[PDB]
Parts: sequence; structure tokens; C-alpha cells
Amino acid sequence: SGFRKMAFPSGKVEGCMVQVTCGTTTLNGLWLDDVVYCPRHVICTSEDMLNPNYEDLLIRKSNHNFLVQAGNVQLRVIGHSMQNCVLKLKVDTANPKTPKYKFVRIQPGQTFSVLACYNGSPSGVYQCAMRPNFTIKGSFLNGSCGSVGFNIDYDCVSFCYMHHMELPTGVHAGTDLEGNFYGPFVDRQTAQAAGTDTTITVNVLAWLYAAVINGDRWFLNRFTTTLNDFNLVAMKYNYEPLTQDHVDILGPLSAQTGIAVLDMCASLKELLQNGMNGRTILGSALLEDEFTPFDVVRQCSGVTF
Amino acid sequence: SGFRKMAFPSGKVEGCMVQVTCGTTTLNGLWLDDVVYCPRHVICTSEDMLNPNYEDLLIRKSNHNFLVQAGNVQLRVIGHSMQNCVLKLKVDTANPKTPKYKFVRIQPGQTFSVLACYNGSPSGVYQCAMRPNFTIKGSFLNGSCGSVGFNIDYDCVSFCYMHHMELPTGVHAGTDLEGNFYGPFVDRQTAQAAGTDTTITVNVLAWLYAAVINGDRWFLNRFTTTLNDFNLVAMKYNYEPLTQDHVDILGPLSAQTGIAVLDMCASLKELLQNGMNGRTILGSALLEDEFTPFDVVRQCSG
Ligand SMILES: O=C1C[C@]2(CCOc3ccc(Cl)cc32)C(=O)N1c1cncc2ccccc12
Ligand SMILES: O=C1C[C@]2(CCOc3ccc(Cl)cc32)C(=O)N1c1cncc2ccccc12
Ligand SMILES: [Cl-]
Repeated sequence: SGFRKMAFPSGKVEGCMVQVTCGTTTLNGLWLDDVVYCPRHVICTSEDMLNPNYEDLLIRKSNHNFLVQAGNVQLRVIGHSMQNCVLKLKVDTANPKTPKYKFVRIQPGQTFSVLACYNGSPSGVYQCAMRPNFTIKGSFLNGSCGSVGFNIDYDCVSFCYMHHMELPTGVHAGTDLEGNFYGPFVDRQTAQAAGTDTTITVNVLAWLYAAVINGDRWFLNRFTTTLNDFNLVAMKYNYEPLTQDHVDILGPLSAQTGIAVLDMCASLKELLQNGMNGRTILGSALLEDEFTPFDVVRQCSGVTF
Repeated sequence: SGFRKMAFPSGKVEGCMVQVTCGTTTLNGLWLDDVVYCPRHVICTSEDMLNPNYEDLLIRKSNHNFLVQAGNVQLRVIGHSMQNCVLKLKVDTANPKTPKYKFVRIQPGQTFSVLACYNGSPSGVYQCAMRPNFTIKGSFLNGSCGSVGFNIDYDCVSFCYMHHMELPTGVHAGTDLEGNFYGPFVDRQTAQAAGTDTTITVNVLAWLYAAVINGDRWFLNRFTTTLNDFNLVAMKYNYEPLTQDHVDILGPLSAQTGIAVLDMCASLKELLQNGMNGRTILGSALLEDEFTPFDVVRQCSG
């Protein structure tokens, strides 16, 4: 029993974090095999960041301009190239702690663990989800650039996020490990804002199933609904539309608890129109949307890595 | 910006988790140097958990009865002893991944990271606090016994908890790394219940200071209070009494925000009275009590 926002063990990722310094800028890098991946804004100065030309800035730089540090050992840069918004620094030494890995691009609603680092040294680990507006509600300070997001499936680490910047509202923006941003953002100091966010409907449903599995049933009712009627209700409360794919994905949870997905949708509809009335679900007064159906099954079963 | 329930990087602890098997029981162990520490209930069978005699059960065991596994390698047990409710198995090999460590006993209200393991293999990591009733609101299933709680302050790992059992209410009970339980609990299957829990007042105050540091002030008011008047109001909402030590501890946060601890206490008094009225503090509709003053300074300042 118990339900917590659980992160994947960070150990395999800790052995990859390095500190990257170019000029006056210092951020984090990911050292996999003989390459260090880091945000390309490590080459930017104060004047440069206003309107940067990264090809023009990079072409001036030589290998010795980049100081890469792995603990107390200095790694010597022997080459460099740019891939979208990420800088790939070829180093003379392959990381002996390189795990089995893949670079994956995740979709909004999907979750991942974040290893927050400062000066190539990891400080903490937390769990979070890619919001529908493509931002992440993370916990980051200046110097956290280059911190990575990941999932660990069996023994393989799937890198899905590299932190780049914070938006004026306190939320965070970054790219996949191939340099492509999540969201309509750019790596430049400019007026940018996160779009209006929405609630991840499929995840709230998964979390309602997790509450039922842990002995919380007060919110259940005898009623059911159609997917069409539920979506008209959810649209009014700024919830993401629920698709047939979401219904199929919630299948195993529906069978484990004996509550149909449309039956659970009718419970969610009552919570939206009437609230909790002084009650909580899994120790929360708000409807939690940062646990996917897969996270619920992995936590209420005990899967190891 | 941003405020999350953040755990310490688990890597140093992952390199210590082993699987311990005695008879039919299988749980987790902590391998530090040439010793494996695990809950002593690994020697108990079916008609043993009600009224076990651990000295009589252990005296019947030899070294070769304990199978210790570190990944795919089997560790050889060369000795054994019991320390309170923990079993210490001497092994022939010192752990090459043994970090710099200390065994610390924490007090109620204090927080720590938990590395949840099954069959000596870590599955997840989360943050949690020792509740005033000495239990932890954790996430554990059968096979999680021997999972450990820790803090990593600087480069040293401070082991403070080892998981032993789940109480009928869904909460968890365990010991420090010297086998002394936290709470009036026993490693028996007898009828045991967690005492009535209370809210960690000092932690809610620390979390209110964290909200002010992140730009939120709606809950502040023009009033102040005395410590005694605040405690009379707090006791009605099942809050732990706030002591002079708690006031001193909140000192740096009071100076950083410019808000006196007794003025922040008046905000909490009002919050308890009014609720939130459709508003949230740091993305929460409830008053969070699982972040200490130290956790707030760590996450907001460095
Ligand atoms: O360290 C940096 C570099 C910076 C600074 C602003 O100008 C830019 C412009 C573009 C880019 Cl890609 C990055 C940055 C940025 O957002 N961060 C941070 C990143 N995450 C959280 C943060 C919190 C507080 C201050 C900074 C933070
Ligand atoms: O694996 C064990 C052994 C056990 C089983 C019950 O009898 C006892 C009696 C004493 C002791 Cl020290 C441990 C146990 C126990 O609580 N757990 C668990 C531990 N954490 C969570 C759990 C959830 C669901 C089932 C079991 C759980
Ligand atoms: Cl303590």
C-alpha cells in the first residue's frame, strides 16, 4: 500500500553527468561513449543571446575553448559539431560508465524522471510529465542547463529531455537529445510564453484507478457515460480530449478493478461539476494528472531495474 | 523557480543493494564493506511471525543457510550476529562500490529519500518524512523489506531507515540501521496500530516561506501572534506543538524573506481558519508538511 510520485533509480544517469565550460558560461553535459552532449547556448555571451547566430559563433571556437570536467578529471575535446539546439563535443575518452541507452522523443502527457545537476554534479531527482503545452513544471535554478530527463525500461536508459531555459511563469523548456525543442520555443533571450495549459485526462483516470486499488471508492457512482458526452464536459473544464486509444490503454486497470473506463469517466464528471466536498483522493485535494496508466501498473505491481 | 518533492540521487545506494534468502523468505540487504545488514525477520517461517523467538531461531542456523546475491554473483557468508531487530551477515568480499557513509537516527518531522527494492533490485526512488506517530506514508509492496532510507549531505550517505512492515492502515514501520525501531512497534505479526497522527507544524511554516521565496504572498496578513496563543489554535487542528527550537530553526528563512516567524504563524492560523478559497500555494490545495527548513534552503538557495 501507498502511492508516491516515484522516480527511476538515477544511478545509470549519474555516471554520465559532466561540467561543460566555454568562456564565462558553465552548464551540464551528458557524456555517452566518446561524446558530450550539452545545450548549444554554452557558446553564447550577453550581446550574442539577444539575436544569436550559432553557426557564426561556433565557427570561431577551437577544441581547447571547451573545458569538459568529469569529476576531478579533465576530458580533452578533440572535435565539435552542432545538431539542432544541442552541441556534440567529441572527447578523447569513452565513458566507462556508459549504460545501454536510446534517444527517444516523448509526447505530451508522458512522464519521466529528471536528474537535476549543477556544475556537472547531481543534486536531486524528481518525477514529472511533459505538459500538453510542451512545458514541464520542474524545479530548476541557474546552472541547471543540460540536466536530463529519462525513463529506464528493463536495463536501457531512454533519454528524452535536456533542460534549456525557464519561462517567465516559472515553467521549464528544453529539447529531446537530438536538439529539437518540445514546444514553440527558441534558445534565445526573447519574449516567449507558455500557451494555456490543459489537464491530462487519461492520467487523471489512471490515478482514479490507483485510488480504487488502494482502497478509495467514495467517488465511484452507479452511472456511466458516452465518450462524446464526456468530452463535451471535459472541454468545459480545460481537460484534454479523451480518445479511443486512451480507453484501450486504460483496459487492464478497468479489468483489475471491475470498473469500466466510461463508468470511471462518469465519476470524473461528478468530481468536475461538484468537487471533492472536504474529501481527498490518495491524500490530495486536487485531481492528479502526472501518473500515466503505465506508471500506475508499475507502482501497484512492483517492477524493478 | 519551481518546487518539487525532490529525492537525493540514489546511485550510491543502488551499488549496495543485495538479495538475502533464508529458507523460503527473500528480502533486501544493504552491503557495506564486508557486512550485509537486513531485517531479522528473514529467519522467520509461517507459524513464527506471531510470537517469534529470534535467538532460538538464529542459534539453529549456520552460515551456509543464508544465500546472499549481489547481481549475478553469489556472496559467501562467513559469520552472523543480531543487533536489535537487524541481522548482520559477515561476507568474504568487501563491496567495491561502498560509499562514504554514517548511520544516523532521525527524529519525527525529519525527511529522507527511499530506494524501494525487490529481490535486491531497485525499482524506484521517492522522498518522504518520519511522521510524528513514527510511521512513514510510503509506497511498499510484499518483498520490499530491507529497502533503505537515506540523506546524502555533501558526499556522505546517511542511512537512517530500513523497512520492516506495513500496518493495517497502509502506513509503514521500520528501524534505524542499528535495528532499533522507530515507534512502539515490534517485528511480530501481533495486533499493532499507528497512533493518531498530527501535522508537522515547523515543516508547514518552512513550506510557507518557500512559497514567499517563489513569489506568492496572498496568504500573508497584518497580524502577529504569541507562541502560546498559536499553540492553542494549532492543537485544535491536530498540529504538532511549535517549540522555541522550531522558531530558532526558521531564523534564516525569516531573515531571507523579511517575515518574522510569529507573523508567519499568524498566516498559518488564518489559513487553518479560512482554508484556501479556491487558491493554491506552490501548486497544492493542502498545507504541505513533508519539507523541512533545511530542504527549503537546499532547493531554493543551493
Ligand atoms: O541557466 C539558465 C540560462 C538561461 C538564463 C536566461 O536566458 C536564457 C536564454 C536562453 C536559454 Cl536557452 C537559457 C537562458 C535560463 O533560462 N537558465 C535557467 C534554467 N532553468 C531555470 C532557471 C531559473 C532561474 C534562472 C535561470 C534558469
Ligand atoms: O514483506 C513483508 C513482510 C510482512 C508481512 C506481514 O507480516 C509481517 C510481520 C512482521 C514483519 Cl517485520 C513483516 C511482515 C510485511 O509487513 N511486509 C510488507 C512490507 N511493506 C509493505 C507490504 C505490503 C503488503 C504486504 C506486505 C508488506
Ligand atoms: Cl533528525
